Amino acid sequence: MNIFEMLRIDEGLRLKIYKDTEGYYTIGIGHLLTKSPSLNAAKSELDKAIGRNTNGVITKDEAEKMFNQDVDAAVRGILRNAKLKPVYDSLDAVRRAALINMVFQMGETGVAGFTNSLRMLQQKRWDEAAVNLAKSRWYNQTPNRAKRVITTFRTGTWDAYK
Ligand SMILES: [Cl-]
Ligand SMILES: [Cl-]
Repeated sequence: MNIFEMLRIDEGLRLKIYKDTEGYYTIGIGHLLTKSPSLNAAKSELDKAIGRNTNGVITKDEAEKMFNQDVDAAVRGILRNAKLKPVYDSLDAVRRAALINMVFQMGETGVAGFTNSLRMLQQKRWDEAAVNLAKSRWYNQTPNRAKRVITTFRTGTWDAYK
């Protein structure tokens, strides 16, 4: 299992614009297009992302390609963030993937906001962190996924995704 697979499981794959769980326009593999209510705006950002007139629909290859950039961007965002970097550096390979997932779903900023959990992860207090991470809107709104990510930090294994 790896980061790609993991996220592919949490996000799914859709080749037509759709609304995510927060109601925002997305496409592909969790690729957010815009927070705006406007479908045109969405279609517009999509074309600009893809580099052609898509009329709201893309191919598998195109999705995958965006997915790859988005993963890369997430890592890169982590490495550039003063609060994240150190946590990430302290972690083993599996758990890193867990931090990437959260950043891909919520943004670097959102994540950097879980101060207390981060500290805990840095200290390798698995159970404690898992409990703190659950007291969050994130967990309340997308509980199944949050559960998968949290178990992963808790156990250091891929069991939640097997
Ligand atoms: Cl883009
Ligand atoms: Cl969920």
